[PDB]
Amino acid sequence: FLGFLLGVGSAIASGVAVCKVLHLEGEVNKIKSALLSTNKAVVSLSNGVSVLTFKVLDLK
Amino acid sequence: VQLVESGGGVVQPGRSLRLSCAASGFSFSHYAMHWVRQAPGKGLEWVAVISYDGENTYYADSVKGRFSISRDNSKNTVSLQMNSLRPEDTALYYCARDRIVDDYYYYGMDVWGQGATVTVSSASTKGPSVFPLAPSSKSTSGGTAALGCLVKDYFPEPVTVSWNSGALTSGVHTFPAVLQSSGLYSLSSVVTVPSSSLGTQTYICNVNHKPSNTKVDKKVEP
Repeated sequence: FLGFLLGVGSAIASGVAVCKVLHLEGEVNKIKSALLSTNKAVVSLSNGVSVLTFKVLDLK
Repeated sequence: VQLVESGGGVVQPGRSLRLSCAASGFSFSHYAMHWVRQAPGKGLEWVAVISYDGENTYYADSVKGRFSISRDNSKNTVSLQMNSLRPEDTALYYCARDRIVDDYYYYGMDVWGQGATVTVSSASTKGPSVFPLAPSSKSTSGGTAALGCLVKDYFPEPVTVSWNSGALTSGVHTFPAVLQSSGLYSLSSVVTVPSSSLGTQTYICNVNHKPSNTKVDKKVEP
């Protein structure tokens, strides 16, 4: 019955943040060059956090 | 990715001067922008920084109260207004991009512009006078004789000296400038050539002084 006492928060705020940093001019070429060699690579994003990146399907 | 800076020149001590820096190739509206100066021959000096939204400006202690930084994201420009200039402010100023995007804490510079030179000396700007250092008529028949140009009485630095618009490069020595007693600069550019080439090939030195928009072509004859 005490569900109203808890605070509200954004669940996908982290994913939305990672998306907003991927819309910068560039940053897509960064990931593309990183994944040019293998299908998985750690990429340093322009916001500083380093994230793991997968190429799960090669259609080109 | 490019940062093109403009607004440099010579300004008397105590007066003002505004530098601008335009950006192209990245989302400028999300990167903090730094101004970093470097005295001639000395190390790097941090000047100022402005956050991505433009509501957070930080200045170095040596320029506090005098300089003021501003930005315009609709045109991708950063402006640094410097009034009440001392002679210690004479330096080359770069605008630089902050490595980390969309933050209120500034980390470092990853993309640097070319720079704008700012000279404070009370002396005025004068274009150079070019005098011919003509080859001697004693030169042996062989004979490896030498000629050149004397670029005298110019301010400020630098001047660029070429020979035959770049067609002559071998044996060319352009000396570093010296500060004459008049407060103006002067250098010499010499070329050693076969003596059998004099009177056959035209020798012309090209002197360029950008601060005064001076372009001189000096023909050297015996």
